[PDB]
Amino acid sequence: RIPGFDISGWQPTTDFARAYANGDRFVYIKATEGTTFKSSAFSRQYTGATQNGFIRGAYHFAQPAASSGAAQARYFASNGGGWSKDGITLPGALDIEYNPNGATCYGLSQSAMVNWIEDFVTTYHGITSRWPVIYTTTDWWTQCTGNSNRFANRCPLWIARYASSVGTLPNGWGFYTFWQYNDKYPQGGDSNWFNGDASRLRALANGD
Repeated sequence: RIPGFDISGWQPTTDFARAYANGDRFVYIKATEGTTFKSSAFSRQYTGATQNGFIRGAYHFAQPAASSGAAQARYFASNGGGWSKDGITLPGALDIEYNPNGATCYGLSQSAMVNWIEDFVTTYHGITSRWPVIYTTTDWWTQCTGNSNRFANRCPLWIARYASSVGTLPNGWGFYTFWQYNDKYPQGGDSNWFNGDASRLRALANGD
């Protein structure tokens, strides 16, 4: 396993030299939400990661009732979720989880939610060349997608569960790619494991 972490504009402070000294090797950084929100911290964070030897990616907080999946993939890819084959850029991640402003599944049916996610990931791949990572929880995914297996053979899984073991994965995935295992990164943020060695992390960044 390889350690890493994730941050958003909630975290005032990230010393990436200190993080690299801690042994962390990758970081995900919030870029966008919906079609209107761009994190004001993203550029400082993504630059700091770059300058201090990190493999890094961006994530998008999905708002499935607000606009299409395609519109949000375009907004994300234009505002921090772009990719390049430099060995240090992770594919962008779709953070698709509990509605932070209301009912957990955003008022969508399960099949409508699957279609929304499909629209996001197909659009993101058409723009960037990469299938996005999907960040979710097994319980949200079960309730809101009907535990769909539709994305597992394209989209690496970033599963969240703050427990001593990863627990049951959503349908279709044989393994996690990333596991968010606490919300207690020492400098602020969440802690992740990558399920593989350095060669495999580089292959995920390279897309091959």
